[PDB]
Amino acid sequence: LDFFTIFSKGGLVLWCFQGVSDSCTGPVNALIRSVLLQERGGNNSFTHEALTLKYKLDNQFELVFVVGFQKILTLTYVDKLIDDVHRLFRDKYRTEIQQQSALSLLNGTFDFQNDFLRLLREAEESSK
Amino acid sequence: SLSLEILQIIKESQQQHGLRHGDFQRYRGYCSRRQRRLRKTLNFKMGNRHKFTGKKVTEELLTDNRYLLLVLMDAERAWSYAMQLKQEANTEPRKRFHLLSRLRKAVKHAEELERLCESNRVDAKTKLEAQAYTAYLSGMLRFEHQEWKAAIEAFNKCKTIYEKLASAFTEEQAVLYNQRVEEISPNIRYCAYNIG
RNA sequence: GAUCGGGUGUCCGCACUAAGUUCGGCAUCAAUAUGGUGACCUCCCGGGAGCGGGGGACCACCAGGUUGCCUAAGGAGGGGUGAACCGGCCCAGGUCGGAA
Repeated sequence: LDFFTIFSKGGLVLWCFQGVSDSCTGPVNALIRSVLLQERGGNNSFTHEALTLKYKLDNQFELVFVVGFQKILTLTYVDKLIDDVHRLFRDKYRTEIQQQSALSLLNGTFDFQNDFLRLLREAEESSK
Repeated sequence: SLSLEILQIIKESQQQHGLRHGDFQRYRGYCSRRQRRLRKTLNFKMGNRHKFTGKKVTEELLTDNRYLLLVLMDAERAWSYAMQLKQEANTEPRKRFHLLSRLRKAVKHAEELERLCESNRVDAKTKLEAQAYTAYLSGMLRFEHQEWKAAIEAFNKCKTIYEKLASAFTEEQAVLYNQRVEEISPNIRYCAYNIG
């Protein structure tokens, strides 16, 4: 994985680890435009200009998970990783997301970096 | 004393003949039609009726500065067919062997044209371009064949040639070469990452 | 703005090139692992015949996993005829072995 973001429907980014590898200038804005206007529904289609992007929706808590890999071919473990990380988020951070008000979301801090890195290590070990 | 800009020609052709949106079948058809027209106009029929005799363009024949386009179009057709098979094979695993067969042959035409470029009749600008094109095709073939050691070296050689040419030429003229090297940079990074 | 400069298509039984329409002809590869079908050859065990069981050498073909010192290319694409009796299958009647 080279890019991954978890932001809410309100336009606020909760957690990311893009680093120096990628800069989130406008990689997700085009995806947002496609979802709102085009209504893609093409099973994680619409690579924007240089790297493939895939998304997953969560209507229960109004959340979206975005994962971006290079245009080179990648294995199918990405969808499994997305499902696993979404289920872990729903299991652990349920207290903040269940609340409708965004004040609790603003106050809360999520230290998901280590768990996501462990999940990425497991996925890479399975890929190898 | 004849010069050729293979990269400019292919960049102009791809963005105009269906590869702007990424449709390789139309591009392969256009390459076939253009080769047919080129051979018909230049009177280079390989075989007559009820007979076929494959003939290679020699050093004397390239005085028209157009027979190189025949080899370039053959390489483009092979590469486009391989690229289309790459996207098609996600459903049929059998197509990988056909893709490999086409890729192992495109490099043959690339190496043949780079050897034809050795003559003194052509300028020194097309020789480096042909070398870079051959290195690019070989690196892509070896990256598809899961060979990283040769692919990384081929990519580095191609990038060195392109960066030298871009530095030699002006900023406006070098935007095409900068885009070309930035397109292959992720492939270089992935080739270096695959070893771990 | 008076003369005045002339530079470029409507006209061509004209020539070339770039991009496309339409109609014909030719040809459309092979090795390797596994299983199967059909001919031919060869070892056996049992039986008064029809015969039953097992093991091999070689050729042709299909499904299909990894492939190439393969060509201008050679898909694991689909259909039909399958002929006179010469691809075999299930085989009516009839025919031969056997009391069955």
